[PDB]
Amino acid sequence: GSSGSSGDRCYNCGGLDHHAKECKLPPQPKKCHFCQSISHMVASCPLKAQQGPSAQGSGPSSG
Ligand SMILES: [Zn+2]
Ligand SMILES: [Zn+2]
Repeated sequence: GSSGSSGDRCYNCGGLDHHAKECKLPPQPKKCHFCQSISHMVASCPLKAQQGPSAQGSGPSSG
């Protein structure tokens, strides 16, 4: 049917043309927008820069 979004724009400066990600400006001092790690930021977040391009089954288990 006819569905859409309320309007998702760059939650940093307010750019509609570009996306928050593409945006260049520095990310607000808010909490990490990756792992909700209020401690560190998304710029330092280690997980973000995870090492290992290998994406062939990652320990397939439950619980
Ligand atoms: Zn922006
Ligand atoms: Zn993080």
